[PDB]
Amino acid sequence: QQFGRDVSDFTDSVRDPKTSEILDISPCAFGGVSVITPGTNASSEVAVL
Amino acid sequence: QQFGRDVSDFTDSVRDPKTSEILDISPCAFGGVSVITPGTNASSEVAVLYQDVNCTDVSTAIHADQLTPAWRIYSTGNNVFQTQAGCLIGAEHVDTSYECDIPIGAGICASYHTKSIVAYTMSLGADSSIAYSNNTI
Amino acid sequence: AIPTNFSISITTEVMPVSMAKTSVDCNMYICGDSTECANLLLQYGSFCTQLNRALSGIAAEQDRNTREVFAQVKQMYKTPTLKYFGGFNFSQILPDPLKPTKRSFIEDLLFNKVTQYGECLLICAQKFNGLTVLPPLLTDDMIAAYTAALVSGTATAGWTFGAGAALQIPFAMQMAYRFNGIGVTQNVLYENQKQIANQFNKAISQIQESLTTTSTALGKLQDVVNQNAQALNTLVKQLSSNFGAISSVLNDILSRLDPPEAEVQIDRLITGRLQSLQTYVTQQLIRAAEIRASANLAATKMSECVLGQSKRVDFCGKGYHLMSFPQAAPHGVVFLHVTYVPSQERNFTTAPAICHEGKAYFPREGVFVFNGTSWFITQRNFFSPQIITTDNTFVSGNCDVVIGIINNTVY
Amino acid sequence: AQALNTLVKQLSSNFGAISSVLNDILSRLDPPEAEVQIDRLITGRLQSLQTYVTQQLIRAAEIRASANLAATKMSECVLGQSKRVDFCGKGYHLMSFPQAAPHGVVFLHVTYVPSQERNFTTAPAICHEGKAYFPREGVFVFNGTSWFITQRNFFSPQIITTDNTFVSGNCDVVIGIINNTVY
Ligand SMILES: *[C@@H]1O[C@H](CO)[C@@H](O[C@@H]2O[C@H](CO)[C@@H](O[C@@H]3O[C@H](CO)[C@@H](O)[C@H](O[C@H]4O[C@H](CO)[C@@H](O)[C@H](O)[C@@H]4O)[C@@H]3O)[C@H](O)[C@H]2NC(C)=O)[C@H](O)[C@H]1NC(C)=O
Ligand SMILES: *[C@@H]1O[C@H](CO)[C@@H](O[C@@H]2O[C@H](CO)[C@@H](O[C@@H]3O[C@H](CO)[C@@H](O)[C@H](O)[C@@H]3O)[C@H](O)[C@H]2NC(C)=O)[C@H](O)[C@H]1NC(C)=O
Ligand SMILES: *[C@@H]1O[C@H](CO)[C@@H](O[C@@H]2O[C@H](CO)[C@@H](O[C@@H]3O[C@H](CO)[C@@H](O)[C@H](O)[C@@H]3O)[C@H](O)[C@H]2NC(C)=O)[C@H](O)[C@H]1NC(C)=O
Ligand SMILES: *[C@@H]1O[C@H](CO)[C@@H](O[C@@H]2O[C@H](CO)[C@@H](O)[C@H](O)[C@H]2NC(C)=O)[C@H](O)[C@H]1NC(C)=O
Ligand SMILES: *[C@@H]1O[C@H](CO)[C@@H](O[C@@H]2O[C@H](CO)[C@@H](O)[C@H](O)[C@H]2NC(C)=O)[C@H](O)[C@H]1NC(C)=O
Ligand SMILES: *[C@@H]1O[C@H](CO)[C@@H](O[C@@H]2O[C@H](CO)[C@@H](O)[C@H](O)[C@H]2NC(C)=O)[C@H](O)[C@H]1NC(C)=O
Ligand SMILES: *[C@@H]1O[C@H](CO)[C@@H](O)[C@H](O)[C@H]1NC(C)=O
Ligand SMILES: *[C@@H]1O[C@H](CO)[C@@H](O)[C@H](O)[C@H]1NC(C)=O
Ligand SMILES: *[C@@H]1O[C@H](CO)[C@@H](O)[C@H](O)[C@H]1NC(C)=O
Ligand SMILES: *[C@@H]1O[C@H](CO)[C@@H](O)[C@H](O)[C@H]1NC(C)=O
Ligand SMILES: *[C@@H]1O[C@H](CO)[C@@H](O)[C@H](O)[C@H]1NC(C)=O
Ligand SMILES: *[C@@H]1O[C@H](CO)[C@@H](O)[C@H](O)[C@H]1NC(C)=O
Ligand SMILES: *[C@@H]1O[C@H](CO)[C@@H](O)[C@H](O)[C@H]1NC(C)=O
Repeated sequence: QQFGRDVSDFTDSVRDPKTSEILDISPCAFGGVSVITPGTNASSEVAVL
Repeated sequence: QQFGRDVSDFTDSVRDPKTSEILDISPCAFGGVSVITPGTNASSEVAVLYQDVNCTDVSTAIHADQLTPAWRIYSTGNNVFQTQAGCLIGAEHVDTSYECDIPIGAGICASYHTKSIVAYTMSLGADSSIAYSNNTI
Repeated sequence: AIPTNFSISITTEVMPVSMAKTSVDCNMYICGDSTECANLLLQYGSFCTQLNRALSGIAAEQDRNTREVFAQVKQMYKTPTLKYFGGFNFSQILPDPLKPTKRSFIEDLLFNKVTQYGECLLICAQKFNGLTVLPPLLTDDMIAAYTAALVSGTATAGWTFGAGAALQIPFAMQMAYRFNGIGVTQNVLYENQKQIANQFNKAISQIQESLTTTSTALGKLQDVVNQNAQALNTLVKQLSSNFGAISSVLNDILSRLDPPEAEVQIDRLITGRLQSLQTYVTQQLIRAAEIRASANLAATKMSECVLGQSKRVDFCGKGYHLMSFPQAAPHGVVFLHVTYVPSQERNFTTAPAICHEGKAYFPREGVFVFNGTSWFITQRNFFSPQIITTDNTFVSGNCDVVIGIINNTVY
Repeated sequence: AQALNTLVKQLSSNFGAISSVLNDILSRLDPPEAEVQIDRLITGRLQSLQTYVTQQLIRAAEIRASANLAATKMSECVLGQSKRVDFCGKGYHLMSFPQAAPHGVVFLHVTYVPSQERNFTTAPAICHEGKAYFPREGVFVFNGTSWFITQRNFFSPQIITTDNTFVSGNCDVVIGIINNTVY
């Protein structure tokens, strides 16, 4: 065996082709952003999530 | 007029090109398949339901090996009973009534008694009568 | 303004609780029995796995709606022999055992004013279109049996049948307690028990002649059939759409044209018919969410209105409801409404209290009505001169805290 | 869950395009040819995506039926006492204990159930000294010994006095008037 899959068809972990160490793969980051504001009336600073 | 069509728009009747005999064209029989099982912890036998079909053609095509799908190890056991839902094949017809456990349709339910899978008509509930007694409560 | 003389009449309420369950095999709807369509079909993906999970999920819920409305009953009580309960003529409502129908006289006229796809009714025939309409779980004889055990058992047990064990009661003892619900005394039933019974006997006779003569009081049950008819025929006529191919025929495109001319126009008519199949699946899934609403108006008007008596205004009968009658019907429920409609009021003078001993005298029930001659206590649903005594009125405070007290005496 | 496994398994579909991985379409095909085969994969992955929204959108309104049930069946049944027919259990509801469930609620309704019944002979009216007499609440109960009054949920005798007797109207009109002595 050389590389692992998850329940999907994505290869989530592989073995090193040179030094045979088995390495996870992680989807570096993603996600949404939301804007937490007090309203532009009372303020003009925001806070992102 | 060469041929006929139905209330839909495919042809179901034809005058014969060779000998002019007025024919009908019904499509071939088909439908869905259910499987009636009592549970793997319960047993390992099943009885299948073939939906919306005539038992004349279905019981024929099993022995003549004309069904797609076809099973590796299966036989009817000569238990073919026509409901309005279709030809229940593999369960034992019983003439009594009970409560419904696994439905089929048209007033027929099936369950797992003495063990084997049996089929019957539903009983709507307990039977009773109330006297209309003119002075009694 | 308080009445003295009322009416009892019958109002028909009509609801549907189920529509016709269908199912669709893809390989005869989509492919039309061609081979290469199925070769093209397995490259889209197993999407007909999910499109028979949906039309099974609806078809398994037309069994519950038929079962949650009617199968509230624990014990199937027999039809009693005499159908004449103190002048109450229950002949047309319970089924007549002389007919080979297992149906009452009402239900036979209901079927005869209401009165393309494969079906096995026995003669089983298939259609070229892969449209089947499977029969329901409960046949109409079982539906006409839960109807009959809801009018046999309630004629002999009343609200106890919905309360608990179906305890016996005379039906004249029954209706009198249903006058006790609407704040109306036992003497309104028993004194008037002749023409109470004889309006209700002719109120059933109205519904006969109203339904022998005409229709369209069953318009809701007609439209449940009509929305079945359109959504099948729209699913039928979109077979004949070209969708950019040279024809809508998958076997002409198969056989007549080139094999490069085929797969271009095979792949058009599948993607056309596939998302025309999904539009049908979605619009059944919305239309089966209105039935699930209007089968819960029936599973509460057969809980609350048929078993109990309802304290809810303009809910299962205009005016004050007394008893409810379920019926069977093609795809749905037809209710009948024994309603209390007061009438023929006259003007009466009211006043808040009595000034005697310099103290105010507060009623427990109703008003104080001046006769023109006399003061007395009544209720506002029928004229009832009950005279002011020592315990149907009580006391707190002196006079003239009420504006317009009576210089009277608590007798 | 099976809405999502519908959605994940439709990644691996080819949708009639050349392949189901974009780094195998862009690899083999050259960018004039690849970008038309990517478009049939994008549109295939959008039309299963928007359908997932609509199947979530109908099943969202299947719950607002059941969330306006539970908003009532807590704020009429725990927070009061229900006077309706088989709302909150079967019988005569007394209390209700709501629990908390994953993605739902759990109620504990306590009902009052009548039991242990016995016949007698009834009567709607008493002829006492020229009048017909009527019950205020209850029926005229005769257990073979005497005539008395009880309520329709529990059998307990009440002496027929004009305290609890609806005194109105003359004798010998009403159906079923029984000659007794009202005290
Ligand atoms: C499933 O398929 C089978 C066969 O494919 C089918 O069984 C057939 O049923 C028909 C009736 O439905 C039978 O036909 C009858 O046969 C008898 C004896 O041969 C005749 O006397 C009958 O004539 C009477 O009926 C005619 C039409 O109603 C009248 O015009 C006439 O005057 C007579 O009154 C009639 O021809 C046939 O014999 C069987 N065949 C077999 C092999 O069983 C079955 O009905 C199908 N079931 C479903 C649900 O589709
Ligand atoms: C109070 O309301 C009731 C019903 O709404 C009225 O009863 C009706 O009384 C009339 C008499 O004026 C009845 O007509 C007679 O009926 C008998 C039947 O035996 C018939 O033989 C006579 O020739 C005559 O037609 C009428 O039938 C009756 N209604 C019903 C439904 O039976 C009553 O008059 C009302 N009282 C007042 C003060 O308005
Ligand atoms: C309770 O209601 C029923 C209605 O279901 C009443 O039955 C009806 O009775 C009348 C009187 O006999 C029937 O009229 C006669 O019918 C015979 C039958 O053929 C006919 O020969 C006569 O010329 C006449 O038309 C009527 O048909 C009948 N209704 C039904 C549906 O059968 C019944 O009388 C009522 N109860 C009482 C005590 O009145
Ligand atoms: C009850 O009172 C109302 C008004 O107090 C009466 O209605 C009036 O009747 C007279 C005839 O007597 C008319 O001239 C008026 O125009 C009516 N007024 C209104 C507002 O309708 C009514 O007739 C009385 N009914 C009874 C039974 O006493
Ligand atoms: C019927 O009910 C009455 C009460 O309403 C019962 O009468 C009492 O019975 C007890 C026990 O036998 C006696 O000690 C009392 O003196 C009775 N009181 C009266 C007023 O009769 C009676 O027992 C009941 N009938 C039966 C068969 O139990
Ligand atoms: C209950 O009491 C009434 C009292 O009115 C009885 O009515 C009497 O009936 C008899 C014959 O049955 C007549 O001779 C009397 O003239 C009636 N009384 C009056 C005041 O006229 C009634 O019969 C009694 N119940 C039973 C079943 O006998
Ligand atoms: C390649 O050679 C290095 C040393 O030169 C060794 O550490 C490594 O394991 C080798 N890898 C393979 C795949 O042979
Ligand atoms: C804007 O903010 C002020 C105070 O900061 C407040 O009085 C006013 O009502 C707000 N108006 C709107 C439209 O938000
Ligand atoms: C199988 O059913 C029996 C019935 O009582 C039960 O006791 C048993 O635990 C079940 N098997 C498993 C693995 O749970
Ligand atoms: C019921 O009782 C009333 C009065 O006692 C009587 O007129 C009627 O005939 C009785 N009916 C039956 C069926 O016994
Ligand atoms: C009420 O008035 C009517 C007619 O004015 C009269 O016949 C009746 O006896 C009176 N009743 C009382 C209790 O005063
Ligand atoms: C009732 O009597 C009191 C005390 O005499 C008096 O003040 C009042 O005016 C009287 N009511 C009317 C309507 O005159
Ligand atoms: C009540 O009466 C009915 C018929 O009158 C009888 O069948 C039943 O056994 C009786 N039950 C009791 C508890 O007396």
